[PDB]
Amino acid sequence: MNTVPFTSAPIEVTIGIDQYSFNVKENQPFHGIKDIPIGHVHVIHFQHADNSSMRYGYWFDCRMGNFYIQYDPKDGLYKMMEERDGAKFENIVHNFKERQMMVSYPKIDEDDTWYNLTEFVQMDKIRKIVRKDENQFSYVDSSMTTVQENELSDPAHSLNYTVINFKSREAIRPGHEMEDFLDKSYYLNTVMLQGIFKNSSNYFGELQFAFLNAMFFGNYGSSLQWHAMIELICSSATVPKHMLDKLDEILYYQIKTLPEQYSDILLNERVWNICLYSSFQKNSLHNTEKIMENKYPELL
Amino acid sequence: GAMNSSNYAELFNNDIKLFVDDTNVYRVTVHKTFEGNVATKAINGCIFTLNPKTGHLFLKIIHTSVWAGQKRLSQLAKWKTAEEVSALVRSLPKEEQPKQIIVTRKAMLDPLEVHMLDFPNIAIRPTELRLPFSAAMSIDKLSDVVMKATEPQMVLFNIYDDWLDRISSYTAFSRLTLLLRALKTNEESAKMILLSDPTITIKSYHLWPSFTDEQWITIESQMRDLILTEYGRKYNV
Ligand SMILES: COC(=O)CCn1ccc(=O)[nH]c1=O
Ligand SMILES: COC(=O)CCn1ccc(=O)[nH]c1=O
Ligand SMILES: COC(=O)CCn1ccc(=O)[nH]c1=O
Repeated sequence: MNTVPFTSAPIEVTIGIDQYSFNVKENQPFHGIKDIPIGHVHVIHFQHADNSSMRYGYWFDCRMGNFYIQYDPKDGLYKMMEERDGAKFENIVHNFKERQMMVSYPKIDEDDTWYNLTEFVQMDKIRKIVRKDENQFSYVDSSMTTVQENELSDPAHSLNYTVINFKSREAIRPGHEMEDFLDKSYYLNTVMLQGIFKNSSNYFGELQFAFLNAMFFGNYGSSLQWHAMIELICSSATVPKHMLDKLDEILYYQIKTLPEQYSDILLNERVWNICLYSSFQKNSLHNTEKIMENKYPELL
Repeated sequence: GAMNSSNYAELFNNDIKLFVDDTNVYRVTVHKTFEGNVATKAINGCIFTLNPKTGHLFLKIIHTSVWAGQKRLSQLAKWKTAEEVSALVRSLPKEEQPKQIIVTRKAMLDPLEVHMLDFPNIAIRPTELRLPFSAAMSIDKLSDVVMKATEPQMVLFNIYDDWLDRISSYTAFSRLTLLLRALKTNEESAKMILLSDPTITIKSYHLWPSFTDEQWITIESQMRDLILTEYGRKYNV
Protein backbone atom coordinates (compact mmCIF):
# COMPACT_ATOMS: atom_id res chain seq x y z
CA MET A 1 0.00 0.00 0.00
CA ASN A 2 1.58 3.25 -1.25
CA THR A 3 1.45 6.88 -0.19
CA VAL A 4 1.22 10.41 -1.72
CA PRO A 5 2.56 12.77 0.99
CA PHE A 6 1.58 16.49 0.78
CA THR A 7 4.11 19.17 1.82
CA SER A 8 1.07 21.17 3.37
CA ALA A 9 -2.44 22.45 2.49
CA PRO A 10 -2.09 26.25 2.35
CA ILE A 11 -5.37 26.88 0.55
CA GLU A 12 -8.85 25.52 1.14
CA VAL A 13 -9.49 22.78 -1.38
CA THR A 14 -11.63 19.74 -2.08
CA ILE A 15 -9.23 16.88 -2.78
CA GLY A 16 -10.33 13.83 -4.73
CA ILE A 17 -8.57 10.49 -4.90
CA ASP A 18 -10.17 8.28 -7.53
CA GLN A 19 -13.90 8.28 -6.72
CA TYR A 20 -13.42 9.60 -3.16
CA SER A 21 -13.16 13.18 -2.04
CA PHE A 22 -12.75 15.22 1.11
CA ASN A 23 -12.65 18.84 2.17
CA VAL A 24 -9.43 20.36 3.49
CA LYS A 25 -9.53 23.74 5.24
CA GLU A 26 -7.04 26.55 4.74
CA ASN A 27 -3.79 25.63 6.55
CA GLN A 28 -5.32 22.46 8.00
CA PRO A 29 -2.60 19.96 9.10
CA PHE A 30 -3.11 17.69 6.11
CA HIS A 31 -0.12 15.76 4.83
CA GLY A 32 -1.36 13.23 2.38
CA ILE A 33 -3.12 10.05 1.41
CA LYS A 34 -2.01 6.60 2.56
CA ASP A 35 -3.01 2.99 1.85
CA ILE A 36 -3.38 3.61 -1.92
CA PRO A 37 -3.98 0.25 -3.63
CA ILE A 38 -1.09 -0.95 -5.72
CA GLY A 39 -1.87 -2.36 -9.13
CA HIS A 40 -4.07 0.37 -10.58
CA VAL A 41 -3.57 3.85 -11.94
CA HIS A 42 -4.98 6.54 -9.71
CA VAL A 43 -5.99 10.17 -10.06
CA ILE A 44 -5.63 12.81 -7.38
CA HIS A 45 -7.63 15.92 -8.14
CA PHE A 46 -8.37 19.35 -6.82
CA GLN A 47 -11.10 21.95 -6.71
CA HIS A 48 -10.22 25.13 -4.90
CA ALA A 49 -12.78 26.48 -2.48
CA ASP A 50 -12.53 29.99 -3.90
CA ASN A 51 -12.50 29.12 -7.64
CA SER A 52 -14.76 26.27 -8.72
CA SER A 53 -13.40 27.09 -12.18
CA MET A 54 -10.73 24.60 -13.24
CA ARG A 55 -10.90 21.21 -11.67
CA TYR A 56 -7.42 19.75 -12.25
CA GLY A 57 -5.51 16.63 -11.26
CA TYR A 58 -2.74 14.10 -11.83
CA TRP A 59 -2.88 10.55 -13.16
CA PHE A 60 -0.19 8.41 -11.59
CA ASP A 61 0.91 4.88 -10.65
CA CYS A 62 2.91 4.48 -7.43
CA ARG A 63 4.83 1.61 -8.99
CA MET A 64 6.59 4.13 -11.25
CA GLY A 65 8.05 6.38 -8.56
CA ASN A 66 7.56 8.14 -5.21
CA PHE A 67 5.25 11.17 -5.72
CA TYR A 68 4.42 14.13 -3.40
CA ILE A 69 2.00 17.14 -3.69
CA GLN A 70 3.37 20.72 -2.83
CA TYR A 71 1.18 23.89 -3.30
CA ASP A 72 3.13 26.24 -5.67
CA PRO A 73 1.98 29.97 -4.57
CA LYS A 74 3.27 31.48 -7.83
CA ASP A 75 1.25 29.28 -10.20
CA GLY A 76 -1.56 28.93 -7.68
CA LEU A 77 -1.92 25.19 -7.74
CA TYR A 78 -1.16 21.86 -5.95
CA LYS A 79 1.64 20.36 -8.13
CA MET A 80 2.67 16.67 -8.02
CA MET A 81 6.45 16.17 -7.99
CA GLU A 82 8.63 13.01 -7.85
CA GLU A 83 10.96 12.44 -4.84
CA ARG A 84 14.27 11.05 -6.29
CA ASP A 85 15.77 10.45 -2.79
CA GLY A 86 14.09 7.26 -1.64
CA ALA A 87 15.44 7.73 1.92
CA LYS A 88 13.86 11.25 2.12
CA PHE A 89 10.53 9.79 0.97
CA GLU A 90 10.48 6.96 3.59
CA ASN A 91 11.49 9.42 6.33
CA ILE A 92 8.91 12.07 5.33
CA VAL A 93 6.11 9.46 4.96
CA HIS A 94 6.95 7.68 8.23
CA ASN A 95 7.09 11.06 10.05
CA PHE A 96 3.61 12.13 8.77
CA LYS A 97 2.24 8.55 9.29
CA GLU A 98 3.36 8.45 12.97
CA ARG A 99 1.69 11.83 13.56
CA GLN A 100 -1.49 10.51 11.85
CA MET A 101 -1.53 13.46 9.44
CA MET A 102 -2.78 11.40 6.48
CA VAL A 103 -6.17 10.23 5.29
CA SER A 104 -6.53 6.57 4.35
CA TYR A 105 -7.61 5.62 0.85
CA PRO A 106 -11.02 4.48 2.03
CA LYS A 107 -11.75 1.41 -0.06
CA ILE A 108 -14.42 -1.09 0.93
CA ASP A 109 -13.10 -4.62 0.55
CA GLU A 110 -16.13 -5.88 -1.40
CA ASP A 111 -15.90 -2.84 -3.66
CA ASP A 112 -14.43 -3.37 -7.13
CA THR A 113 -15.57 -0.04 -8.56
CA TRP A 114 -12.15 1.46 -9.25
CA TYR A 115 -10.82 -1.73 -10.81
CA ASN A 116 -13.92 -1.89 -13.01
CA LEU A 117 -13.45 1.70 -14.18
CA THR A 118 -9.71 1.38 -14.88
CA GLU A 119 -9.42 -2.27 -15.98
CA PHE A 120 -7.75 -1.40 -19.30
CA VAL A 121 -6.12 1.94 -18.36
CA GLN A 122 -2.32 1.87 -18.29
CA MET A 123 -0.02 4.74 -17.36
CA ASP A 124 2.09 4.20 -20.46
CA LYS A 125 -0.91 4.89 -22.68
CA ILE A 126 -2.02 7.85 -20.56
CA ARG A 127 1.40 9.43 -21.13
CA LYS A 128 0.98 9.21 -24.91
CA ILE A 129 -2.38 10.93 -24.71
CA VAL A 130 -0.97 13.54 -22.25
CA ARG A 131 2.48 14.45 -23.60
CA LYS A 132 4.84 15.71 -20.85
CA ASP A 133 7.69 13.25 -21.05
CA GLU A 134 9.85 14.58 -18.19
CA ASN A 135 7.25 13.48 -15.62
CA GLN A 136 6.03 9.97 -14.83
CA PHE A 137 2.58 11.37 -13.96
CA SER A 138 0.12 13.27 -16.16
CA TYR A 139 -1.73 16.53 -15.54
CA VAL A 140 -5.29 17.05 -16.81
CA ASP A 141 -7.81 19.83 -16.23
CA SER A 142 -11.30 20.97 -17.17
CA SER A 143 -10.20 23.24 -19.99
CA MET A 144 -7.69 21.16 -21.99
CA THR A 145 -8.80 20.66 -25.57
CA THR A 146 -8.30 17.58 -27.69
CA VAL A 147 -6.20 17.25 -30.83
CA GLN A 148 -9.47 16.80 -32.74
CA GLU A 149 -10.95 19.92 -31.14
CA ASN A 150 -7.89 21.94 -32.22
CA GLU A 151 -8.51 21.02 -35.89
CA LEU A 152 -11.96 22.66 -36.01
CA SER A 153 -4.97 25.92 -29.68
CA ASP A 154 -1.81 25.22 -27.65
CA PRO A 155 -0.47 21.86 -28.92
CA ALA A 156 1.73 21.12 -25.88
CA HIS A 157 -1.31 21.16 -23.55
CA SER A 158 -3.61 18.96 -25.66
CA LEU A 159 -5.31 15.63 -25.06
CA ASN A 160 -3.96 13.49 -27.93
CA TYR A 161 -6.90 11.13 -28.16
CA THR A 162 -7.24 8.99 -31.28
CA VAL A 163 -9.16 10.98 -33.88
CA ILE A 164 -12.47 9.34 -34.82
CA ASN A 165 -14.49 10.99 -37.60
CA PHE A 166 -17.35 9.11 -39.24
CA LYS A 167 -17.34 11.33 -42.35
CA SER A 168 -13.66 10.98 -43.23
CA ARG A 169 -11.67 9.18 -45.86
CA GLU A 170 -10.13 7.11 -43.06
CA ALA A 171 -13.63 5.86 -42.20
CA ILE A 172 -15.03 5.36 -45.70
CA ARG A 173 -13.57 3.11 -48.39
CA PRO A 174 -13.97 4.43 -51.95
CA GLY A 175 -16.73 2.39 -53.53
CA HIS A 176 -18.12 1.32 -50.15
CA GLU A 177 -19.56 4.71 -49.22
CA MET A 178 -23.04 3.62 -48.20
CA GLU A 179 -21.83 0.32 -46.80
CA ASP A 180 -19.07 1.81 -44.64
CA PHE A 181 -21.15 4.77 -43.44
CA LEU A 182 -24.13 2.66 -42.31
CA ASP A 183 -21.98 -0.25 -41.00
CA LYS A 184 -18.76 1.02 -39.44
CA SER A 185 -17.27 -2.50 -38.98
CA TYR A 186 -14.42 -1.82 -41.42
CA TYR A 187 -13.48 1.37 -39.56
CA LEU A 188 -13.71 -0.32 -36.17
CA ASN A 189 -12.04 -3.62 -36.90
CA THR A 190 -9.53 -2.87 -39.66
CA VAL A 191 -8.67 0.82 -39.31
CA MET A 192 -8.96 1.31 -35.54
CA LEU A 193 -8.49 -2.08 -33.88
CA GLN A 194 -6.05 -3.78 -36.25
CA GLY A 195 -4.35 -0.62 -37.52
CA ILE A 196 -4.20 1.92 -34.72
CA PHE A 197 -4.98 0.41 -31.31
CA LYS A 198 -3.64 -3.09 -32.15
CA ASN A 199 -6.12 -4.77 -29.77
CA SER A 200 -9.39 -4.15 -27.96
CA SER A 201 -7.68 -3.65 -24.57
CA ASN A 202 -5.94 -0.46 -25.79
CA TYR A 203 -9.25 0.71 -27.32
CA PHE A 204 -11.10 0.11 -24.06
CA GLY A 205 -8.28 1.77 -22.11
CA GLU A 206 -8.63 5.02 -24.05
CA LEU A 207 -12.43 4.80 -23.77
CA GLN A 208 -12.20 4.40 -19.99
CA PHE A 209 -9.62 7.18 -19.62
CA ALA A 210 -11.81 9.54 -21.69
CA PHE A 211 -14.82 8.84 -19.47
CA LEU A 212 -12.84 9.40 -16.29
CA ASN A 213 -11.50 12.76 -17.51
CA ALA A 214 -15.06 13.75 -18.49
CA MET A 215 -16.40 12.75 -15.08
CA PHE A 216 -13.69 14.07 -12.82
CA PHE A 217 -12.83 17.30 -14.65
CA GLY A 218 -15.89 18.02 -16.80
CA ASN A 219 -13.55 17.90 -19.78
CA TYR A 220 -15.86 18.35 -22.76
CA GLY A 221 -13.48 16.96 -25.37
CA SER A 222 -12.99 13.84 -23.28
CA SER A 223 -16.76 13.36 -23.16
CA LEU A 224 -16.94 13.70 -26.96
CA GLN A 225 -14.24 11.02 -27.28
CA TRP A 226 -15.97 8.58 -24.89
CA HIS A 227 -19.19 8.88 -26.85
CA ALA A 228 -17.46 8.55 -30.23
CA MET A 229 -15.74 5.35 -29.14
CA ILE A 230 -19.04 3.89 -27.92
CA GLU A 231 -20.87 4.91 -31.06
CA LEU A 232 -18.21 3.37 -33.30
CA ILE A 233 -18.74 -0.06 -31.67
CA CYS A 234 -22.54 0.20 -31.55
CA SER A 235 -22.70 1.26 -35.22
CA SER A 236 -20.68 -1.77 -36.32
CA ALA A 237 -22.64 -4.85 -37.36
CA THR A 238 -19.59 -7.10 -36.85
CA VAL A 239 -17.93 -6.86 -33.43
CA PRO A 240 -16.16 -9.70 -31.57
CA LYS A 241 -18.44 -11.24 -28.97
CA HIS A 242 -15.94 -10.82 -26.14
CA MET A 243 -15.74 -7.14 -27.03
CA LEU A 244 -19.49 -6.60 -26.77
CA ASP A 245 -19.72 -8.38 -23.46
CA LYS A 246 -16.79 -6.42 -22.08
CA LEU A 247 -18.20 -3.09 -23.31
CA ASP A 248 -21.49 -3.86 -21.55
CA GLU A 249 -19.55 -4.30 -18.29
CA ILE A 250 -17.45 -1.19 -18.88
CA LEU A 251 -20.42 1.09 -19.53
CA TYR A 252 -22.44 -0.43 -16.72
CA TYR A 253 -19.88 0.65 -14.16
CA GLN A 254 -19.37 4.06 -15.76
CA ILE A 255 -23.13 4.69 -15.60
CA LYS A 256 -23.30 3.31 -12.07
CA THR A 257 -20.59 5.71 -10.85
CA LEU A 258 -21.74 8.90 -12.63
CA PRO A 259 -23.23 11.52 -10.28
CA GLU A 260 -26.99 11.59 -10.74
CA GLN A 261 -26.82 15.40 -10.99
CA TYR A 262 -24.25 15.46 -13.83
CA SER A 263 -26.13 13.21 -16.25
CA ASP A 264 -27.63 16.21 -18.07
CA ILE A 265 -24.17 17.35 -19.24
CA LEU A 266 -22.12 14.14 -19.35
CA LEU A 267 -24.57 11.97 -21.33
CA ASN A 268 -25.40 12.59 -25.00
CA GLU A 269 -29.05 11.80 -25.65
CA ARG A 270 -28.58 11.02 -29.35
CA VAL A 271 -25.69 8.59 -28.92
CA TRP A 272 -27.29 6.67 -26.06
CA ASN A 273 -30.70 6.38 -27.70
CA ILE A 274 -29.05 5.28 -30.96
CA CYS A 275 -26.77 2.79 -29.21
CA LEU A 276 -29.42 1.27 -26.96
CA TYR A 277 -32.43 1.26 -29.26
CA SER A 278 -31.47 1.69 -32.93
CA SER A 279 -27.96 0.41 -33.57
CA PHE A 280 -26.73 -3.02 -34.57
CA GLN A 281 -25.80 -3.63 -30.93
CA LYS A 282 -29.13 -2.46 -29.45
CA ASN A 283 -29.61 -5.97 -28.00
CA SER A 284 -26.02 -6.62 -26.93
CA LEU A 285 -25.76 -4.28 -23.94
CA HIS A 286 -28.22 -5.77 -21.49
CA ASN A 287 -26.57 -4.60 -18.28
CA THR A 288 -25.99 -1.07 -19.56
CA GLU A 289 -29.54 -0.78 -20.92
CA LYS A 290 -30.99 -1.99 -17.63
CA ILE A 291 -29.11 0.46 -15.45
CA MET A 292 -29.68 3.34 -17.91
CA GLU A 293 -33.43 2.72 -17.93
CA ASN A 294 -33.72 2.53 -14.14
CA LYS A 295 -31.40 5.45 -13.34
CA TYR A 296 -31.83 7.89 -16.27
CA PRO A 297 -35.17 7.02 -17.91
CA GLU A 298 -35.63 10.74 -18.58
CA LEU A 299 -32.71 10.78 -21.02
CA LEU A 300 -34.34 8.03 -23.10
CA GLY B 1 -25.28 26.83 -44.39
CA ALA B 2 -28.92 26.55 -45.42
CA MET B 3 -30.34 28.37 -48.44
CA ASN B 4 -33.51 30.43 -47.91
CA SER B 5 -35.40 33.55 -49.03
CA SER B 6 -32.78 35.88 -47.55
CA ASN B 7 -30.00 34.52 -49.83
CA TYR B 8 -32.42 34.11 -52.81
CA ALA B 9 -29.97 36.05 -55.12
CA GLU B 10 -26.85 33.87 -54.51
CA LEU B 11 -28.31 31.41 -57.01
CA PHE B 12 -27.56 33.79 -59.90
CA ASN B 13 -24.04 34.96 -59.06
CA ASN B 14 -21.03 33.63 -60.96
CA ASP B 15 -20.13 30.61 -58.79
CA ILE B 16 -20.91 27.63 -61.16
CA LYS B 17 -23.49 25.66 -59.08
CA LEU B 18 -26.16 22.94 -59.45
CA PHE B 19 -29.21 21.96 -57.35
CA VAL B 20 -29.97 18.22 -56.75
CA ASP B 21 -33.51 16.84 -56.34
CA ASP B 22 -33.93 13.10 -55.63
CA THR B 23 -37.72 12.99 -55.32
CA ASN B 24 -38.15 11.08 -58.61
CA VAL B 25 -35.24 8.66 -58.29
CA TYR B 26 -37.15 5.74 -56.72
CA ARG B 27 -40.67 5.54 -58.16
CA VAL B 28 -43.18 2.72 -57.71
CA THR B 29 -46.73 1.74 -58.39
CA VAL B 30 -48.44 -0.09 -55.52
CA HIS B 31 -50.73 -2.99 -56.40
CA LYS B 32 -52.54 -6.03 -55.04
CA THR B 33 -51.13 -9.55 -55.40
CA PHE B 34 -53.16 -12.59 -56.33
CA GLU B 35 -53.19 -13.57 -52.65
CA GLY B 36 -54.54 -10.14 -51.68
CA ASN B 37 -51.28 -8.76 -50.31
CA VAL B 38 -49.68 -5.53 -51.54
CA ALA B 39 -46.56 -5.31 -53.66
CA THR B 40 -44.63 -2.55 -55.38
CA LYS B 41 -43.43 -2.43 -58.96
CA ALA B 42 -40.64 0.04 -59.67
CA ILE B 43 -40.76 2.30 -62.71
CA ASN B 44 -37.92 4.28 -64.23
CA GLY B 45 -36.86 7.40 -62.35
CA CYS B 46 -34.43 10.28 -62.69
CA ILE B 47 -32.37 12.59 -60.47
CA PHE B 48 -33.48 16.22 -61.29
CA THR B 49 -30.10 18.18 -61.19
CA LEU B 50 -30.59 21.88 -62.15
CA ASN B 51 -28.06 24.76 -62.88
CA PRO B 52 -30.52 27.51 -61.87
CA LYS B 53 -28.47 30.30 -63.59
CA THR B 54 -28.32 28.63 -67.08
CA GLY B 55 -31.32 26.22 -66.74
CA HIS B 56 -29.23 23.17 -67.70
CA LEU B 57 -31.02 20.09 -66.26
CA PHE B 58 -29.09 16.76 -66.06
CA LEU B 59 -31.97 14.23 -65.93
CA LYS B 60 -29.79 11.17 -65.03
CA ILE B 61 -32.25 8.41 -65.84
CA ILE B 62 -32.52 5.69 -63.19
CA HIS B 63 -33.46 2.43 -64.88
CA THR B 64 -35.41 -0.06 -62.78
CA SER B 65 -32.65 -2.65 -63.19
CA VAL B 66 -30.62 -0.74 -60.60
CA TRP B 67 -33.03 -1.86 -57.90
CA ALA B 68 -32.88 -5.54 -58.82
CA GLY B 69 -32.11 -7.69 -55.80
CA GLN B 70 -31.60 -4.72 -53.48
CA LYS B 71 -33.17 -4.10 -50.08
CA ARG B 72 -34.20 -0.84 -48.38
CA LEU B 73 -34.63 0.85 -51.74
CA SER B 74 -35.74 4.20 -50.37
CA GLN B 75 -32.46 4.43 -48.45
CA LEU B 76 -30.43 3.09 -51.36
CA ALA B 77 -32.00 5.67 -53.66
CA LYS B 78 -30.37 8.49 -51.69
CA TRP B 79 -26.92 6.87 -51.91
CA LYS B 80 -27.43 6.05 -55.59
CA THR B 81 -28.25 9.74 -56.12
CA ALA B 82 -25.08 10.82 -54.31
CA GLU B 83 -23.00 8.29 -56.28
CA GLU B 84 -24.32 9.59 -59.61
CA VAL B 85 -23.86 13.25 -58.63
CA SER B 86 -20.30 12.54 -57.52
CA ALA B 87 -19.62 10.73 -60.81
CA LEU B 88 -21.01 13.72 -62.72
CA VAL B 89 -18.75 16.14 -60.86
CA ARG B 90 -15.72 13.90 -61.40
CA SER B 91 -16.21 13.69 -65.21
CA LEU B 92 -15.65 17.51 -65.53
CA PRO B 93 -12.39 19.55 -65.35
CA LYS B 94 -11.84 21.38 -61.98
CA GLU B 95 -12.61 24.83 -63.54
CA GLU B 96 -15.89 23.43 -65.03
CA GLN B 97 -16.85 21.75 -61.75
CA PRO B 98 -19.32 23.56 -59.47
CA LYS B 99 -18.53 25.31 -56.10
CA GLN B 100 -21.73 24.39 -54.17
CA ILE B 101 -24.34 21.65 -54.46
CA ILE B 102 -27.74 22.42 -52.88
CA VAL B 103 -29.89 19.39 -52.06
CA THR B 104 -33.61 19.90 -51.95
CA ARG B 105 -34.14 17.29 -49.21
CA LYS B 106 -32.04 17.28 -46.04
CA ALA B 107 -31.82 13.48 -46.11
CA MET B 108 -29.43 13.85 -49.07
CA LEU B 109 -26.85 15.74 -47.02
CA ASP B 110 -25.01 12.78 -45.45
CA PRO B 111 -25.03 10.57 -48.57
CA LEU B 112 -23.68 13.37 -50.74
CA GLU B 113 -21.15 14.60 -48.19
CA VAL B 114 -19.75 11.08 -47.88
CA HIS B 115 -19.60 10.57 -51.65
CA MET B 116 -17.89 13.95 -52.05
CA LEU B 117 -15.11 13.52 -49.48
CA ASP B 118 -12.59 13.77 -52.33
CA PHE B 119 -13.93 17.32 -53.00
CA PRO B 120 -13.38 19.23 -49.75
CA ASN B 121 -13.78 22.59 -51.52
CA ILE B 122 -17.32 21.84 -52.78
CA ALA B 123 -19.92 22.97 -50.24
CA ILE B 124 -22.90 20.65 -49.73
CA ARG B 125 -25.86 22.72 -48.55
CA PRO B 126 -29.52 22.16 -47.67
CA THR B 127 -32.26 24.68 -48.38
CA GLU B 128 -35.54 25.90 -46.65
CA LEU B 129 -37.28 27.01 -49.96
CA ARG B 130 -40.15 24.62 -50.94
CA LEU B 131 -38.78 23.97 -54.49
CA PRO B 132 -41.10 22.24 -57.07
CA PHE B 133 -38.54 19.95 -58.87
CA SER B 134 -40.71 16.91 -58.05
CA ALA B 135 -43.03 18.11 -60.81
CA ALA B 136 -40.29 17.69 -63.44
CA MET B 137 -42.00 14.46 -64.55
CA SER B 138 -45.04 16.61 -65.43
CA ILE B 139 -42.95 18.01 -68.31
CA ASP B 140 -43.96 15.76 -71.20
CA LYS B 141 -40.55 15.42 -72.97
CA LEU B 142 -38.80 14.72 -69.67
CA SER B 143 -41.33 12.08 -68.64
CA ASP B 144 -41.13 10.53 -72.13
CA VAL B 145 -37.36 10.08 -72.14
CA VAL B 146 -37.39 8.62 -68.61
CA MET B 147 -40.16 6.15 -69.39
CA LYS B 148 -38.62 5.05 -72.69
CA ALA B 149 -35.14 4.32 -71.31
CA THR B 150 -34.07 0.69 -71.50
CA GLU B 151 -30.74 1.24 -69.73
CA PRO B 152 -29.07 3.83 -67.49
CA GLN B 153 -28.73 7.07 -69.42
CA MET B 154 -27.88 10.82 -69.02
CA VAL B 155 -30.56 13.20 -70.60
CA LEU B 156 -29.09 16.83 -70.24
CA PHE B 157 -31.54 19.53 -71.51
CA ASN B 158 -31.38 23.28 -70.70
CA ILE B 159 -34.88 23.82 -69.04
CA TYR B 160 -34.64 27.62 -69.88
CA ASP B 161 -34.69 26.88 -73.70
CA ASP B 162 -33.48 30.30 -75.13
CA TRP B 163 -35.32 32.30 -72.29
CA LEU B 164 -31.88 33.76 -71.27
CA ASP B 165 -31.83 35.56 -74.68
CA ARG B 166 -34.57 37.86 -73.37
CA ILE B 167 -34.71 37.62 -69.54
CA SER B 168 -32.27 37.28 -66.65
CA SER B 169 -31.58 34.05 -64.77
CA TYR B 170 -33.47 35.39 -61.75
CA THR B 171 -36.56 35.86 -63.88
CA ALA B 172 -35.95 32.59 -65.77
CA PHE B 173 -35.76 30.68 -62.44
CA SER B 174 -38.97 32.53 -61.35
CA ARG B 175 -40.79 31.49 -64.58
CA LEU B 176 -39.54 27.87 -64.37
CA THR B 177 -40.34 27.56 -60.61
CA LEU B 178 -43.86 29.02 -61.06
CA LEU B 179 -44.45 26.72 -64.11
CA LEU B 180 -43.27 23.67 -62.08
CA ARG B 181 -45.14 24.79 -58.88
CA ALA B 182 -48.45 25.07 -60.82
CA LEU B 183 -48.06 21.60 -62.33
CA LYS B 184 -47.59 20.13 -58.85
CA THR B 185 -50.74 21.71 -57.42
CA ASN B 186 -53.05 20.81 -60.31
CA GLU B 187 -51.33 19.17 -63.26
CA GLU B 188 -54.42 19.08 -65.49
CA SER B 189 -55.25 22.77 -65.14
CA ALA B 190 -51.62 23.82 -65.52
CA LYS B 191 -51.27 21.75 -68.68
CA MET B 192 -54.51 23.17 -70.10
CA ILE B 193 -53.18 26.68 -69.50
CA LEU B 194 -49.96 25.92 -71.35
CA LEU B 195 -51.50 24.38 -74.47
CA SER B 196 -54.99 25.93 -74.62
CA ASP B 197 -53.88 27.84 -77.74
CA PRO B 198 -53.17 25.53 -80.73
CA THR B 199 -51.18 28.20 -82.60
CA ILE B 200 -48.44 28.40 -79.94
CA THR B 201 -46.14 25.43 -80.50
CA ILE B 202 -43.95 23.73 -78.03
CA LYS B 203 -41.37 23.54 -80.83
CA SER B 204 -39.98 19.97 -81.24
CA TYR B 205 -36.58 21.14 -79.76
CA HIS B 206 -37.94 23.06 -76.73
CA LEU B 207 -39.70 21.83 -73.57
CA TRP B 208 -41.90 25.02 -73.38
CA PRO B 209 -44.55 26.68 -75.73
CA SER B 210 -42.83 29.46 -77.90
CA PHE B 211 -44.68 32.27 -76.05
CA THR B 212 -44.02 35.90 -76.76
CA ASP B 213 -43.18 38.23 -73.89
CA GLU B 214 -46.78 39.41 -73.67
CA GLN B 215 -48.10 35.84 -73.75
CA TRP B 216 -45.69 34.78 -70.99
CA ILE B 217 -47.12 37.56 -68.82
CA THR B 218 -50.61 36.17 -69.37
CA ILE B 219 -49.46 32.58 -68.77
CA GLU B 220 -47.67 33.54 -65.57
CA SER B 221 -50.75 35.38 -64.34
CA GLN B 222 -52.90 32.33 -65.14
CA MET B 223 -50.45 30.05 -63.21
CA ARG B 224 -50.18 32.28 -60.07
CA ASP B 225 -54.36 32.29 -60.44
CA LEU B 226 -54.39 28.47 -60.45
CA ILE B 227 -52.10 28.21 -57.42
CA LEU B 228 -54.24 30.78 -55.61
CA THR B 229 -57.48 28.94 -56.35
CA GLU B 230 -56.19 25.46 -55.49
CA TYR B 231 -55.05 26.97 -52.21
CA GLY B 232 -58.61 28.09 -51.51
CA ARG B 233 -60.19 24.94 -52.98
CA LYS B 234 -57.92 23.00 -50.62
CA TYR B 235 -58.55 25.08 -47.49
CA ASN B 236 -61.98 26.46 -48.51
CA VAL B 237 -61.18 30.20 -48.54
C1 LIG C 1 8.18 17.60 5.49
O1 LIG C 1 9.04 18.01 4.49
C2 LIG C 1 8.68 18.24 3.23
O2 LIG C 1 7.56 18.05 2.97
C3 LIG C 1 9.68 18.71 2.26
C4 LIG C 1 9.09 18.72 0.86
N1 LIG C 1 8.90 17.37 0.39
C5 LIG C 1 7.73 16.77 0.60
C6 LIG C 1 7.57 15.50 0.27
C7 LIG C 1 8.62 14.69 -0.31
O3 LIG C 1 8.59 13.53 -0.58
N2 LIG C 1 9.79 15.34 -0.54
C8 LIG C 1 9.96 16.72 -0.18
O4 LIG C 1 10.96 17.28 -0.38
C1 LIG D 1 -21.93 21.70 -64.74
O1 LIG D 1 -22.33 22.30 -65.94
C2 LIG D 1 -23.43 23.07 -66.03
O2 LIG D 1 -24.06 23.23 -65.00
C3 LIG D 1 -23.85 23.71 -67.32
C4 LIG D 1 -22.56 24.02 -68.08
N1 LIG D 1 -22.87 24.41 -69.45
C5 LIG D 1 -22.84 25.73 -69.82
C6 LIG D 1 -23.10 26.07 -71.09
C7 LIG D 1 -23.41 25.09 -72.08
O3 LIG D 1 -23.62 25.28 -73.24
N2 LIG D 1 -23.44 23.77 -71.65
C8 LIG D 1 -23.17 23.40 -70.37
O4 LIG D 1 -23.19 22.24 -70.06
C1 LIG E 1 -44.21 33.93 -58.29
O1 LIG E 1 -43.20 32.97 -58.52
C2 LIG E 1 -42.04 32.92 -57.80
O2 LIG E 1 -41.94 33.78 -56.95
C3 LIG E 1 -40.97 31.87 -58.07
C4 LIG E 1 -40.34 31.30 -56.77
N1 LIG E 1 -40.85 30.00 -56.41
C5 LIG E 1 -41.97 29.55 -57.04
C6 LIG E 1 -42.49 28.37 -56.73
C7 LIG E 1 -41.92 27.52 -55.73
O3 LIG E 1 -42.37 26.47 -55.41
N2 LIG E 1 -40.76 28.00 -55.09
C8 LIG E 1 -40.20 29.24 -55.40
O4 LIG E 1 -39.20 29.65 -54.84
